[PDB]
Amino acid sequence: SMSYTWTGALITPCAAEESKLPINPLSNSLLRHHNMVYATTSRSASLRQKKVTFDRLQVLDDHYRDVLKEMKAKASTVKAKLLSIEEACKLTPPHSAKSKFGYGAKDVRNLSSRAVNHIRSVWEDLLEDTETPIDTTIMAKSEVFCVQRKPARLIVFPDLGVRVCEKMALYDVVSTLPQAVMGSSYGFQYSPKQRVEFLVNTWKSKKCPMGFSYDTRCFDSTVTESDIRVEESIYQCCDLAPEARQAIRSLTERLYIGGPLTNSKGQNCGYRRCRASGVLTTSCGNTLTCYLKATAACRAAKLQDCTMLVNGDDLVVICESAGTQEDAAALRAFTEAMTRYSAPPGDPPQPEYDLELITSCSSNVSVAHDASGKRVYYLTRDPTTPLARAAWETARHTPINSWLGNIIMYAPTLWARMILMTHFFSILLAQEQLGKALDCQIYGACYSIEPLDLPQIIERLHGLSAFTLHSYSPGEINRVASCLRKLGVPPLRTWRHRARSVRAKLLSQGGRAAICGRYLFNWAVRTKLKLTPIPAASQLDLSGWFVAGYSGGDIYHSLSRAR
Ligand SMILES: C[C@@H]1COc2c1ccc1c2c(-c2ccc[nH]c2=O)c(C(=O)NS(C)(=O)=O)n1Cc1cc(F)ccc1F
Repeated sequence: SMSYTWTGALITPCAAEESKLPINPLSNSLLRHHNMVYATTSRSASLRQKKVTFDRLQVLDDHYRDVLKEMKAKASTVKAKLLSIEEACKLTPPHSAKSKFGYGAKDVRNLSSRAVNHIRSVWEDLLEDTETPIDTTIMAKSEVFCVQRKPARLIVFPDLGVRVCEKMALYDVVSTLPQAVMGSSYGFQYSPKQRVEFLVNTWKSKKCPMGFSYDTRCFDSTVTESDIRVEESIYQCCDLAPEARQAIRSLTERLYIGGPLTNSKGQNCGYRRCRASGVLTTSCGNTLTCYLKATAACRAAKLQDCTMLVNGDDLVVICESAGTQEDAAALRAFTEAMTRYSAPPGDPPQPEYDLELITSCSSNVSVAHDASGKRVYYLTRDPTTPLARAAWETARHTPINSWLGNIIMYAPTLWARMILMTHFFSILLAQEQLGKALDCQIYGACYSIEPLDLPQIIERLHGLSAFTLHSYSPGEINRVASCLRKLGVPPLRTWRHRARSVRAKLLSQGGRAAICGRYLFNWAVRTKLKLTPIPAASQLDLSGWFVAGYSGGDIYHSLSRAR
């Protein structure tokens, strides 16, 4: 069937749309080539509609059915809990899209009678009605990139009331089931250092390793009605409260398999018969679907000792080499099996015989050295998008601060330390906002974090070595330097000068700022201060940080205040 059908009504914005990086003194201090930085808008939505609209041909076989039964037997061990209305309201982000039913995210979080009554009515409607398609809003996503222009991504989501109900029925399932089914292959259970460790250990565990990333073109559009029902069949293996079982059955048929599309103006926009990007099960379902197809495809291809690492549609495979000609043919057989499963490739996959040449979750393993000169593996990425987005966020107040999430997730990198930390600490110190909590995203879930708490967060996610790395690989240094020239970012010597300046001001303030000066900026001085384990690090409650993926699932993971 067709992934989408369209009526001709346009994908519309609900406010004015900015596409150009503003000319601002603070953002200009970071990046001078402002014309290279753009934000996607609804103006390019029709180009995306063309790309994501196609017919799906899916043919399942014995390997697919065998893997499914193996996944279902593991899913059978799960006991999932129904969330109370209050527990589900607390998982809602403070700036989540308001309901069209007279209330917003703040009313949900405060447990307002109007919010609570509506949610209860939405819940009882899911229990009673197993068929009526649930309305969704289709919007063009506003995302920042560097030129060489990508058309806007399309986001599809139901009303706030429905989103709270999804949490009640499925939050516990989507948080616990993926690891029970996929074990060590489920990427979202790993902190950055655990992911690098898993990748390095799997690579080294093979006699002669061969690895590859597999890029599925428009993954969400390739997801069929059968895939979505297969996904529910795995959910159905859980021990469930009867209402959770009914809500999952009703959500599958009324929302997950497809439904009508409405624009911001309230016009009938079209019909969806594929994955919605903005529902609770997108990350979980995409991971299960990708793992299922890839595991079955590996058996059909005759790839030897396949270890998958899956995060939604992002897939990496590390196996035992059978020889170069054999590996090349087995990879072509893997692609042919994935294509039959309705997962054709975007960029054709290529076998890799070096771990550092593989990009997975837009990241590659690199090596640096700690204070002792000992080799440390860490994950890095091309810094182009992080720097373009950090520049956008310096010029405009955004609900999500990708710069903060990038400092957290990429703390050991030369670019997060020298540029990102330097730039934002300079600005926040000058604005007396170092201790002001900001929202950022980790594996799609939102968190409220004070930049002054960064040293202890970093120590837990990466180890103390994140504050001591030096002698970065020449390939890594060159990619960073070339990106800076391309974007018109000041050279690293300027960043070292700015870091020495902010470090001195941070030390002068004492308290948490002096801790930031000591740990975050020790790289900027010859006279190194002593770096010991931070007392706050061991006390940090990082439960829920590296459990599951929640991209598009409208999940807020910071603590709720009492009432
Ligand atoms: C160890 C390295 C370092 O950082 C990561 C590592 C590994 C995986 C990571 C992140 C972050 C991440 C980066 C920065 C801020 N915050 C984050 O969470 C995400 C993420 O953004 N995931 S998501 C798509 O939003 O669910 N993923 C998963 C992911 C990333 C993709 F590029 C594509 C698909 C996919 F699954």
